[PDB]
Amino acid sequence: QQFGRDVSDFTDSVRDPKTSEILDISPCAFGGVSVITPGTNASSEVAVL
Amino acid sequence: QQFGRDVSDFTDSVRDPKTSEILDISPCAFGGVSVITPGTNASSEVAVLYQDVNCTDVSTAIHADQLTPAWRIYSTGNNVFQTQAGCLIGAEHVDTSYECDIPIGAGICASYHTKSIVAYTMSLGADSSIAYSNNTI
Amino acid sequence: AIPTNFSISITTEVMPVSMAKTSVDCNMYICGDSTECANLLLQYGSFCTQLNRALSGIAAEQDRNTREVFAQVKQMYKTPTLKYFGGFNFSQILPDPLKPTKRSFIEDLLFNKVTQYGECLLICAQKFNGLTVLPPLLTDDMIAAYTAALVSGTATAGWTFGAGAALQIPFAMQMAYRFNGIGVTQNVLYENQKQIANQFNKAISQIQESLTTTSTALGKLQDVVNQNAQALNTLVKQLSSNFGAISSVLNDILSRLDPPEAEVQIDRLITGRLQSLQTYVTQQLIRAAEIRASANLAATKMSECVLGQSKRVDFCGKGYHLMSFPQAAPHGVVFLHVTYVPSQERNFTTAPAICHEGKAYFPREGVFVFNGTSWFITQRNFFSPQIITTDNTFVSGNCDVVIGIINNTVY
Amino acid sequence: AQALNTLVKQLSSNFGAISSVLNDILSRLDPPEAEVQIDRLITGRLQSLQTYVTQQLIRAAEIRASANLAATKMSECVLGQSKRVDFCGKGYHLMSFPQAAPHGVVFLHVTYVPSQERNFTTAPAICHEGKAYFPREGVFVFNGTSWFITQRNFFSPQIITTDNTFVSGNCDVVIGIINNTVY
Ligand SMILES: *[C@@H]1O[C@H](CO)[C@@H](O[C@@H]2O[C@H](CO)[C@@H](O[C@@H]3O[C@H](CO)[C@@H](O)[C@H](O[C@H]4O[C@H](CO)[C@@H](O)[C@H](O)[C@@H]4O)[C@@H]3O)[C@H](O)[C@H]2NC(C)=O)[C@H](O)[C@H]1NC(C)=O
Ligand SMILES: *[C@@H]1O[C@H](CO)[C@@H](O[C@@H]2O[C@H](CO)[C@@H](O[C@@H]3O[C@H](CO)[C@@H](O)[C@H](O)[C@@H]3O)[C@H](O)[C@H]2NC(C)=O)[C@H](O)[C@H]1NC(C)=O
Ligand SMILES: *[C@@H]1O[C@H](CO)[C@@H](O[C@@H]2O[C@H](CO)[C@@H](O[C@@H]3O[C@H](CO)[C@@H](O)[C@H](O)[C@@H]3O)[C@H](O)[C@H]2NC(C)=O)[C@H](O)[C@H]1NC(C)=O
Ligand SMILES: *[C@@H]1O[C@H](CO)[C@@H](O[C@@H]2O[C@H](CO)[C@@H](O)[C@H](O)[C@H]2NC(C)=O)[C@H](O)[C@H]1NC(C)=O
Ligand SMILES: *[C@@H]1O[C@H](CO)[C@@H](O[C@@H]2O[C@H](CO)[C@@H](O)[C@H](O)[C@H]2NC(C)=O)[C@H](O)[C@H]1NC(C)=O
Ligand SMILES: *[C@@H]1O[C@H](CO)[C@@H](O[C@@H]2O[C@H](CO)[C@@H](O)[C@H](O)[C@H]2NC(C)=O)[C@H](O)[C@H]1NC(C)=O
Ligand SMILES: *[C@@H]1O[C@H](CO)[C@@H](O)[C@H](O)[C@H]1NC(C)=O
Ligand SMILES: *[C@@H]1O[C@H](CO)[C@@H](O)[C@H](O)[C@H]1NC(C)=O
Ligand SMILES: *[C@@H]1O[C@H](CO)[C@@H](O)[C@H](O)[C@H]1NC(C)=O
Ligand SMILES: *[C@@H]1O[C@H](CO)[C@@H](O)[C@H](O)[C@H]1NC(C)=O
Ligand SMILES: *[C@@H]1O[C@H](CO)[C@@H](O)[C@H](O)[C@H]1NC(C)=O
Ligand SMILES: *[C@@H]1O[C@H](CO)[C@@H](O)[C@H](O)[C@H]1NC(C)=O
Ligand SMILES: *[C@@H]1O[C@H](CO)[C@@H](O)[C@H](O)[C@H]1NC(C)=O
Repeated sequence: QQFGRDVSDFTDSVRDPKTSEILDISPCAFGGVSVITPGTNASSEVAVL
Repeated sequence: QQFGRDVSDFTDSVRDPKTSEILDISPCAFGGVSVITPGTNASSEVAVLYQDVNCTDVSTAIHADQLTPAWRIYSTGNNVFQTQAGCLIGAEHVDTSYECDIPIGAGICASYHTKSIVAYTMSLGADSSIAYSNNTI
Repeated sequence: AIPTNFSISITTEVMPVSMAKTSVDCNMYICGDSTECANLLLQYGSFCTQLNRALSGIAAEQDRNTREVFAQVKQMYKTPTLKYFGGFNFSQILPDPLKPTKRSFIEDLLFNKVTQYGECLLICAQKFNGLTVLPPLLTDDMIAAYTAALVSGTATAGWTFGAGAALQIPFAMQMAYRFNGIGVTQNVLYENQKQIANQFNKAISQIQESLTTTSTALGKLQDVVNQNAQALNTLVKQLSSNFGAISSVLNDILSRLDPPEAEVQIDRLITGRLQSLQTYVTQQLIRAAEIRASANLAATKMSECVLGQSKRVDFCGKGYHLMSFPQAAPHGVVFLHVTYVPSQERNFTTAPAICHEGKAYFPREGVFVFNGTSWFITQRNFFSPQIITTDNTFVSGNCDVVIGIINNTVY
Repeated sequence: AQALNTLVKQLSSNFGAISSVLNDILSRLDPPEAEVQIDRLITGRLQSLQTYVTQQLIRAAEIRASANLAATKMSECVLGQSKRVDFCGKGYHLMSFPQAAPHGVVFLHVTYVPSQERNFTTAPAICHEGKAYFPREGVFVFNGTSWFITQRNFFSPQIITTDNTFVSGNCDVVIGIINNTVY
């Protein structure tokens, strides 16, 4: 065996082709952003999530 | 007029090109398949339901090996009973009534008694009568 | 303004609780029995796995709606022999055992004013279109049996049948307690028990002649059939759409044209018919969410209105409801409404209290009505001169805290 | 869950395009040819995506039926006492204990159930000294010994006095008037 899959068809972990160490793969980051504001009336600073 | 069509728009009747005999064209029989099982912890036998079909053609095509799908190890056991839902094949017809456990349709339910899978008509509930007694409560 | 003389009449309420369950095999709807369509079909993906999970999920819920409305009953009580309960003529409502129908006289006229796809009714025939309409779980004889055990058992047990064990009661003892619900005394039933019974006997006779003569009081049950008819025929006529191919025929495109001319126009008519199949699946899934609403108006008007008596205004009968009658019907429920409609009021003078001993005298029930001659206590649903005594009125405070007290005496 | 496994398994579909991985379409095909085969994969992955929204959108309104049930069946049944027919259990509801469930609620309704019944002979009216007499609440109960009054949920005798007797109207009109002595 050389590389692992998850329940999907994505290869989530592989073995090193040179030094045979088995390495996870992680989807570096993603996600949404939301804007937490007090309203532009009372303020003009925001806070992102 | 060469041929006929139905209330839909495919042809179901034809005058014969060779000998002019007025024919009908019904499509071939088909439908869905259910499987009636009592549970793997319960047993390992099943009885299948073939939906919306005539038992004349279905019981024929099993022995003549004309069904797609076809099973590796299966036989009817000569238990073919026509409901309005279709030809229940593999369960034992019983003439009594009970409560419904696994439905089929048209007033027929099936369950797992003495063990084997049996089929019957539903009983709507307990039977009773109330006297209309003119002075009694 | 308080009445003295009322009416009892019958109002028909009509609801549907189920529509016709269908199912669709893809390989005869989509492919039309061609081979290469199925070769093209397995490259889209197993999407007909999910499109028979949906039309099974609806078809398994037309069994519950038929079962949650009617199968509230624990014990199937027999039809009693005499159908004449103190002048109450229950002949047309319970089924007549002389007919080979297992149906009452009402239900036979209901079927005869209401009165393309494969079906096995026995003669089983298939259609070229892969449209089947499977029969329901409960046949109409079982539906006409839960109807009959809801009018046999309630004629002999009343609200106890919905309360608990179906305890016996005379039906004249029954209706009198249903006058006790609407704040109306036992003497309104028993004194008037002749023409109470004889309006209700002719109120059933109205519904006969109203339904022998005409229709369209069953318009809701007609439209449940009509929305079945359109959504099948729209699913039928979109077979004949070209969708950019040279024809809508998958076997002409198969056989007549080139094999490069085929797969271009095979792949058009599948993607056309596939998302025309999904539009049908979605619009059944919305239309089966209105039935699930209007089968819960029936599973509460057969809980609350048929078993109990309802304290809810303009809910299962205009005016004050007394008893409810379920019926069977093609795809749905037809209710009948024994309603209390007061009438023929006259003007009466009211006043808040009595000034005697310099103290105010507060009623427990109703008003104080001046006769023109006399003061007395009544209720506002029928004229009832009950005279002011020592315990149907009580006391707190002196006079003239009420504006317009009576210089009277608590007798 | 099976809405999502519908959605994940439709990644691996080819949708009639050349392949189901974009780094195998862009690899083999050259960018004039690849970008038309990517478009049939994008549109295939959008039309299963928007359908997932609509199947979530109908099943969202299947719950607002059941969330306006539970908003009532807590704020009429725990927070009061229900006077309706088989709302909150079967019988005569007394209390209700709501629990908390994953993605739902759990109620504990306590009902009052009548039991242990016995016949007698009834009567709607008493002829006492020229009048017909009527019950205020209850029926005229005769257990073979005497005539008395009880309520329709529990059998307990009440002496027929004009305290609890609806005194109105003359004798010998009403159906079923029984000659007794009202005290
Ligand atoms: C499933 O398929 C089978 C066969 O494919 C089918 O069984 C057939 O049923 C028909 C009736 O439905 C039978 O036909 C009858 O046969 C008898 C004896 O041969 C005749 O006397 C009958 O004539 C009477 O009926 C005619 C039409 O109603 C009248 O015009 C006439 O005057 C007579 O009154 C009639 O021809 C046939 O014999 C069987 N065949 C077999 C092999 O069983 C079955 O009905 C199908 N079931 C479903 C649900 O589709
Ligand atoms: C109070 O309301 C009731 C019903 O709404 C009225 O009863 C009706 O009384 C009339 C008499 O004026 C009845 O007509 C007679 O009926 C008998 C039947 O035996 C018939 O033989 C006579 O020739 C005559 O037609 C009428 O039938 C009756 N209604 C019903 C439904 O039976 C009553 O008059 C009302 N009282 C007042 C003060 O308005
Ligand atoms: C309770 O209601 C029923 C209605 O279901 C009443 O039955 C009806 O009775 C009348 C009187 O006999 C029937 O009229 C006669 O019918 C015979 C039958 O053929 C006919 O020969 C006569 O010329 C006449 O038309 C009527 O048909 C009948 N209704 C039904 C549906 O059968 C019944 O009388 C009522 N109860 C009482 C005590 O009145
Ligand atoms: C009850 O009172 C109302 C008004 O107090 C009466 O209605 C009036 O009747 C007279 C005839 O007597 C008319 O001239 C008026 O125009 C009516 N007024 C209104 C507002 O309708 C009514 O007739 C009385 N009914 C009874 C039974 O006493
Ligand atoms: C019927 O009910 C009455 C009460 O309403 C019962 O009468 C009492 O019975 C007890 C026990 O036998 C006696 O000690 C009392 O003196 C009775 N009181 C009266 C007023 O009769 C009676 O027992 C009941 N009938 C039966 C068969 O139990
Ligand atoms: C209950 O009491 C009434 C009292 O009115 C009885 O009515 C009497 O009936 C008899 C014959 O049955 C007549 O001779 C009397 O003239 C009636 N009384 C009056 C005041 O006229 C009634 O019969 C009694 N119940 C039973 C079943 O006998
Ligand atoms: C390649 O050679 C290095 C040393 O030169 C060794 O550490 C490594 O394991 C080798 N890898 C393979 C795949 O042979
Ligand atoms: C804007 O903010 C002020 C105070 O900061 C407040 O009085 C006013 O009502 C707000 N108006 C709107 C439209 O938000
Ligand atoms: C199988 O059913 C029996 C019935 O009582 C039960 O006791 C048993 O635990 C079940 N098997 C498993 C693995 O749970
Ligand atoms: C019921 O009782 C009333 C009065 O006692 C009587 O007129 C009627 O005939 C009785 N009916 C039956 C069926 O016994
Ligand atoms: C009420 O008035 C009517 C007619 O004015 C009269 O016949 C009746 O006896 C009176 N009743 C009382 C209790 O005063
Ligand atoms: C009732 O009597 C009191 C005390 O005499 C008096 O003040 C009042 O005016 C009287 N009511 C009317 C309507 O005159
Ligand atoms: C009540 O009466 C009915 C018929 O009158 C009888 O069948 C039943 O056994 C009786 N039950 C009791 C508890 O007396």
